Amino acid sequence: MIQRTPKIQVYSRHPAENGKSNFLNCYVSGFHPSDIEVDLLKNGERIEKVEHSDLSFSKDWSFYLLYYTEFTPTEKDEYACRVNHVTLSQPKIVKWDRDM
Amino acid sequence: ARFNDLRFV
Amino acid sequence: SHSMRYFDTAVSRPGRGEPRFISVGYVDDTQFVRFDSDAASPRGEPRAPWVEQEGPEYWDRETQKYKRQAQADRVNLRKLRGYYNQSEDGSHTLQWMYGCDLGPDGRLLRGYDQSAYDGKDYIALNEDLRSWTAADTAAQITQRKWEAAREAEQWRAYLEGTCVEWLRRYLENGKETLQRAEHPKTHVTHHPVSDHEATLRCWALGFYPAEITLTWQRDGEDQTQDTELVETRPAGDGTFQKWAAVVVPSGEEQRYTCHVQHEGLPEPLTLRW
Repeated sequence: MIQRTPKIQVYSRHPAENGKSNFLNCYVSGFHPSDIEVDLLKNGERIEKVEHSDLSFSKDWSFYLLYYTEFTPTEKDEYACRVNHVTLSQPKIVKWDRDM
Repeated sequence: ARFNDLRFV
Repeated sequence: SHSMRYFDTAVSRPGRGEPRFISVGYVDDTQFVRFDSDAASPRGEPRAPWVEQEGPEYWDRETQKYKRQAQADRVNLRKLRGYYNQSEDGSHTLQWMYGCDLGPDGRLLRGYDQSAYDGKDYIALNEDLRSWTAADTAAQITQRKWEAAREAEQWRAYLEGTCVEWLRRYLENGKETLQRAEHPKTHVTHHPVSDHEATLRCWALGFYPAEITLTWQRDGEDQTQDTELVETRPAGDGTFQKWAAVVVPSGEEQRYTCHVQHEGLPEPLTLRW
């Protein structure tokens, strides 16, 4: 009964340009068990129309999912990804940084 | 295409 | 080496209904099929263009293989609980991973038939495709069953024959996508950290397949201990992304070189800020 912590990455499909439509991604990987709670946030508020990949896993059996939404980044707007899993002490929030 | 039979443990 | 893999996941949800069975199929880093037991009308659905031209017969046949294995894995999760002497109360995971790697000769290179219960190796088919590796006391029970039923026969036949022929077919149907590598689009960004240091980030974008090597060197000396190297991540469009960052003293940027290695690149790249 192994338990593995999710690795989180919040980034865009294409390099960010203000006022240009792009995709916001939250890639959660290396976790076990498969139950995970992933939300994409815009100014602390949950983004409604978020789609996700089909549950798959790596050679080591750990799961991975990609949560994504169409978005238009601006200077004012603050994007983030909030993740919770049984291995995490508390929900982890990873801010979106266009340089990462 | 998938394995044609079922696996039982 | 081209490969075909199937990834099955069966999860029990005590008090929240039947265990969920989810399955995905890949040719290299390209998913071509899904199946989710929680879907409205659960069926095998194409996820790549090179399998959506296979007939309704093909898809009805895959759908049936999934529907039956989803019921079987439900039995397997009860069996496994029994083996490990676990309560009705807890959620458990059963995972299957099988497929074939294609060799230069057009024949099988390596066959796979592995399982994990609660994220730990349960029972696997050996490289010889004639025997099993049972990871514990419970898996030894399955192996007794499989040795009597002579299960490896079926598998050896699938992995050597059937698996290889489908991969060869799928590789032909999607040769323009699956057999063409896409080189990474690379650039360097600079982000000051203080008045005396700066982060140099080397980017590799829109590459396929996922396998890549991004390294930073300072005066030709590998900066492996000082490089932040993110995991290769999906862009969401079938291509991948990766970056390697190093914190450099300001004014010393030209002493640093980023090195990219990818199947799609004719020669390895060397980038400087």
